[PDB]
Amino acid sequence: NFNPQPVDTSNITIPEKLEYFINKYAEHSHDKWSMDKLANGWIYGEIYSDSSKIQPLMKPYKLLSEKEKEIYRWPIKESLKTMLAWGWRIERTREGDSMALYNRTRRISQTSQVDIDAAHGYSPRAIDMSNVTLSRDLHAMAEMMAENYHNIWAKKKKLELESKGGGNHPLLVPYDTLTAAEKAKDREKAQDIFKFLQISGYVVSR
Amino acid sequence: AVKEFLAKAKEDFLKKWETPSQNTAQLDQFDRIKTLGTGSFGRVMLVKHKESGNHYAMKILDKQKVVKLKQIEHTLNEKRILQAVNFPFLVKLEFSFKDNSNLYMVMEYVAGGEMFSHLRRIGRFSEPHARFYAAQIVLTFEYLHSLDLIYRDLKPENLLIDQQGYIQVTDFGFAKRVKGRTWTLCGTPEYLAPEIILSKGYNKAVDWWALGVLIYEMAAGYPPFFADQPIQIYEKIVSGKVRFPSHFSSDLKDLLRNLLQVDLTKRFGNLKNGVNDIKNHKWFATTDWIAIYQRKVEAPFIPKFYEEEEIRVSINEKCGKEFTEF
Ligand SMILES: Nc1ncnc2c1ncn2[C@@H]1O[C@H](COP(=O)(O)OP(=O)(O)NP(=O)(O)O)[C@@H](O)[C@H]1O
Ligand SMILES: [Cl-]
Repeated sequence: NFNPQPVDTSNITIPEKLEYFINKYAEHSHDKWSMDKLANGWIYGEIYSDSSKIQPLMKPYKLLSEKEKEIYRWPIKESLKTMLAWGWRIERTREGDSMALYNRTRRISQTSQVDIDAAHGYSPRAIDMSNVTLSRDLHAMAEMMAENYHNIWAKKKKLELESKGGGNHPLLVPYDTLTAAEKAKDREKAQDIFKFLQISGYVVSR
Repeated sequence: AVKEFLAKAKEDFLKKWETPSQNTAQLDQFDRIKTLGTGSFGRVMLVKHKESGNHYAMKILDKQKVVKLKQIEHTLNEKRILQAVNFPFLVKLEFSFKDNSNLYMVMEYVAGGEMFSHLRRIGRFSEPHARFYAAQIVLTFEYLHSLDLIYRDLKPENLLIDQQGYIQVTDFGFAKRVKGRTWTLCGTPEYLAPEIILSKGYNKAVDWWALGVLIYEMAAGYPPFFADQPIQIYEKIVSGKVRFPSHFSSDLKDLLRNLLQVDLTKRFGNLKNGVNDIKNHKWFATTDWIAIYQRKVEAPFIPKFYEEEEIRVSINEKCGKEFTEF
């Protein structure tokens, strides 16, 4: 009976004003990717080789091609299209939370050439949104997005198996029957975009 | 007329700069009233000059502490600058001397406030209030630059608000006399001009950049480039990206686009018309430059007007070598 039907976004147009957010979140996501590659012992390298862990995409976002940017941009746009297809409103309320996060402590005239030199290279440090809290309503909305990511995966998987006449996946079940550990990936993706919208000055409402 | 003073201001500065005054008073010429504050290097005492009856703030710097904190060159440079300059928005050194243990900087007594604590308490200044303080920095940098001094440490922390609510620059550790280019990395991360970070040399235009940062911080309540760590601040500065609060006026945004200009060759204050590109900007239209200089404008904020330990001066000269020029 399990019949996942994620909302059709095929005819949604993202307003041009959200381009600012899509670019900012895509760059954050790329920097987070690079940090994780540095932490697993990968390093930049002009020419790609899986041997010795060299990754030529471990460079600033602005240098990436359209194609390489799309790895981040495509899912972000898909996420926004779902919200818009549900009739949710996405409004930029303020700027990127400048004051609240600014350290207002008295500043000493201390500088290091070591930091200065490091700033010439690619030195990714994506914001840690671990401190960032969602309202009760925004948590429920994030859970609905998480569920919809599962349903997108599930419908695609089901059509694949139906097309072949074979295959079986144990996670082809209703989202809520999943364990926390099984939900965690869709939960973290949903929560990530809601948290990044928030720190970027956006309010999602329904 | 105008040519007369700019030449004479410079001749008086150069004479004092090239031959600094030393030991222009001594400790026994002051009555010690009380300690006003404790600094990095010692205490600031309220003193009465015995002959004039004037009160002064005597900064006492323990030479050994200045050496230990590696502030030798900064302390010498600040005193050399302060005994040579004369401008309404620069703190007044009235006397300096040294003895076996201490350096003494006898400063004009100012029962004022600090720009840093006032701005942080108020949160942010209105554009008219920010403009009043900014005009004083513009005139102060016009003066310093006319002497070939690069200030290169502007920030709220270095500005006091005096008894009449005007600002005075209080710190000259980094200021340098230079014609053309210099390279030393100094300042505070949030106020560094991009050409400092690019580490290929810079000139007095870094001061006009810093003016942009201060005006932004005064009007917004936070500076234009910030981050949990310096590397990310340096990246944002050279990145050439800034975002203005939606409450900034169009005139303020235009001025700051031209002061926070990453290309020092297009930066206001650094073009053919020099300081006049700033003084004649629409954001300063209401500014009476001469009346600010003459301190005739009513300031928006007037600050509100057994602890003793004795000064022991050693029998033996401490750090004679390091402070020979003081
Ligand atoms: N001219 C002055 N008139 C009156 N009080 C003064 C004067 N200068 C300093 N004080 C007092 O002395 C205190 C400490 O001295 P100050 O010169 O500010 O220290 P500092 O060593 O420069 N510290 P910092 O600026 O953080 O690097 C101040 O907070 C004032 O209360
Ligand atoms: Cl809903």
